[PDB]
Order: sequence, then C-alpha cells, then structure tokens
Amino acid sequence: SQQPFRPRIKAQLSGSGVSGNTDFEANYDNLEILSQTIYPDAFGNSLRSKIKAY
Amino acid sequence: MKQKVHSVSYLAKAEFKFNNGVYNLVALPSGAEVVKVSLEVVGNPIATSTTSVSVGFEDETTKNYFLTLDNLAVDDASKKHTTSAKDYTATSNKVVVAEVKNANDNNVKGVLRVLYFLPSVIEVEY
Amino acid sequence: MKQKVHSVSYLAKAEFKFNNGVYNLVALPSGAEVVKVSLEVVGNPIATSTTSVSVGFEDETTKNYFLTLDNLAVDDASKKHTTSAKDYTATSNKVVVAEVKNANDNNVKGVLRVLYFLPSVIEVEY
Amino acid sequence: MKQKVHSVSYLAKAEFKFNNGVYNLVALPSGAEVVKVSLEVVGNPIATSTTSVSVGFEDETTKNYFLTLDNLAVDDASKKHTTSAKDYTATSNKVVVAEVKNANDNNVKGVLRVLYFLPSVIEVEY
Amino acid sequence: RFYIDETVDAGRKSLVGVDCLLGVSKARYQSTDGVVTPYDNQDYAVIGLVSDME
Repeated sequence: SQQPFRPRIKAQLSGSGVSGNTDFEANYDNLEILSQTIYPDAFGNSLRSKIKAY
Repeated sequence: MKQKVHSVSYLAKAEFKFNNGVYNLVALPSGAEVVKVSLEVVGNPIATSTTSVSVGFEDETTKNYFLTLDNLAVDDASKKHTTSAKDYTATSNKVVVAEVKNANDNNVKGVLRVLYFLPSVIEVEY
Repeated sequence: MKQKVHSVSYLAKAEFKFNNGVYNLVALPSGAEVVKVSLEVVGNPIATSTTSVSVGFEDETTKNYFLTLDNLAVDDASKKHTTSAKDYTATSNKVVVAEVKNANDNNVKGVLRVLYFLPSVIEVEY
Repeated sequence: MKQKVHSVSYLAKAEFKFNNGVYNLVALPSGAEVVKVSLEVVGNPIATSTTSVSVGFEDETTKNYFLTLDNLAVDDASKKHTTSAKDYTATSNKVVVAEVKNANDNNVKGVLRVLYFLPSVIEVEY
Repeated sequence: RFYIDETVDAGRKSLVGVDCLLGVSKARYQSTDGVVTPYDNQDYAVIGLVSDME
C-alpha cells in the first residue's frame, strides 16, 4: 500500500534479576521495543523530444 | 546478604472535630511498625485559641505519646501540619487516640495520618 | 476494632534540571494520600546563586504549597535535602510541579520524590 | 498523565546493642529508593555518656552518611529518636551500617528502621 | 477451610491458609420479656474456682 512502514526490533534484556529467595517483583525487567518509520519519496525525470520531422 | 523485611504497609486516615474529649482514631495490631504519625489542622483557629490536642495511646495516663499541640493561633503556618518524631513497634493491639481539651474555637478539625507496616515478614536476599 | 485503610502505595521519582520554567513532575489520582514529598538538589551550587525552586501544584496559582527552597548557598549541606512538612489528600487528579526562577547556576539538578497512597481502601479488623 | 512509579516497598528493622564496633544492619538492593532512615535509642543512657553513633554505608570511609548521634545527655528527650534528613537511590548493592564508638555505657541499644522502595517500576495512567 | 494458593511470586512461592467460622458463648440466658427469674442473667452451668497462681 506504500503507506509509511514501521519495523520494530526487540531490545536485548539486561539488568540484574533477583537473588535467592527474593520476589520476582523486587526487580522487574522491561521488555523494550524500538521502531523506525520509513516514509516514501517520489522522484522522476523526463525527456522532451524535438519536432517529429527532425 | 539475607534479611527479613516487612512488605505489607497500611495507611490509616482518621478525622476528628476538635471538641473536648478523646477519639479512638487508629487501630494498631500487635507487631505493627509505626513509621509515620502526622496531624493536619483543617480550619482557621481564631485568636484566643487556647485549644490543646495530643496524639498518644489509649491505655496510657497521658495520651500524648506521639504529639502535643497548643496555641494554634501563635503561628498558623507551622502548627498546621505536625509530624511525630517517634516511630513505634506495637507489642499488643494499640489504639492511637487524640485527647482534645480546652476547645474554645469552632469549626476547627484534625486529620491523623498513621503509616504503619504490618508485623508480617518475608526473607529477601540482595 | 474495624477500620478502613489504604493498602496500595506508590513512589514517584522525577528529576528536572533547575533551568527557569515549570515542570510537570508527578501525576496524582483523585483520592491519593500524599504522605511524603522531598526534594534533593544534585550538584555544586556556586556562591551568589539567587535561584529559587518551589514545589507546588499545577492548577494552583502559586506553586509553593509543598516546598520553597531559596538561597542554595548559605548552607550547602542543610539545603541539599528538603522534605515537605505537609500531607495532602488529592480531591481531584493533580499534577505536582516545580517552578524554578532566577536560575543563575549551572549543571545543578533537582530530584523530587513523592510517596503517596492510592485511594483504594480495604477493611481491617484488629 | 502516564508515569513510571515504584510499587514495592520494604521496611527493614535491625537492632544493635551500642558496643564499640561496626554492625551490618540493612541490605539495600541496587536501585533501591531509601525514603526513610530512623534510629531509636532504647534504654536509658547514663549521664556523662561519651558515646557516639553514626549510620552510614559499609563501603564509605566515614560511616556518617544518613545519621549522626552524639552527646546522648545534652537533650535526651530529642536525642531519643532521630530521622535522617536524606533520601538515597542505590547505584549498587549497599549495606547500611552503624558505627558506634566511645561506648562508655551499657544496657543501651539502637533500633534502625529503613523504609525503602524497590527498583522495579510499573506504568500508571491517571 | 484450607486455602492453598500456588500462585505467589508467579507460582514460585506458595501460600497455605486456614480459616474457621464459629460461634462460641458461655450459656447465659435472658428472659424474652422482662420477667425476672433465677436464670435471667446468670451463668447457666458454671461456677468459678479461683485460687492463687503459686
């Protein structure tokens, strides 16, 4: 559809978790999603011919 | 490094009307770790306001364990919010109570905010 | 002994850069119990710094309800940290903001920490 | 307004008995948000008490970041409970420690209460 | 009643709870009307035997 496209990547998961008998809720991790927006451009060229006879 | 921490916390907000008497404001269970006790005054204590308010416990002779408050009109900017300098651990079920005496002003009100942790503990390691 | 308590509590931390202006720092729901508001300056304020920061509310005209903080040079240790003496019940969705004015410092920063309890309420029997 | 806030909060309570040395009281995770540090003096300190207490960090050289408490006789009433005026974000795993020196007393103990929020954040809408 | 919640800490921890609902009272009857009887405000079947704790 040549609409502006948007690709997404999943960032790698980092950050220290939880040690020992500690609740998962003491250090949540963040699922991080990055994106890009690709917009189209229009471009062109043209040749103008001379009189048919020539 | 292990430890045991309190994880469950409650805030109790009670409201009383600055008349001569006692008010059973906050119910503490045994083992409650009181970490904040604050009294907000609501209203305009008029001049000649000889009203005295003390936040303490119910089962004590002088119910002023946490706060004493007097001469509200001396400076309505600082005597309007007064927090307690003392934390507390409840050995038994306690009742935080406000004792109001010599109430000579009208439409003045008090709000007691008590932030306390529950006796329950969990074991955490960092 | 029955009572109603707030059991859910949040801490909102927001850092701003002490440039002149007003910053939308913290979003309070209607019925939130604000029990702690503290501001820490982070940096090394030069002498002759007549900068003034003030933590208050967005909708109100004067943003000095919670904290005023002037003359960050007289004592570079007592003014590093300043806690608010006032608790607050949010009767509407509020926005805690910090107004900075006369900013003649550099690289100095301000971290606001707000501990507030949610409106939700449970019943407890002790 | 969206925001990221800390929802998990722990209270850590530790006791020490005021004999000269260093005690490893509280373990702070990396990213923790210390919102209250308070020390209570249990026991009646003797007159002419030349003892000193200080609440700080294990790694730091002078263990006096949060709290200091000297001359437990100048004003016992106000020298019974002392709250730190500072809030702290932990950039690494930390240990809040007591540095007590010159213990010319006994039958006296200190109780440290550290209320801190955990690093994890959730997003809230209001 | 027993309540076994195997879903604490995303199902990593676990919780076991016990609950009871019970009505307990020392038999002490009152008259339905105001008529006074030997029974109307007395421990039905109890005598107290108090001595020192030694």
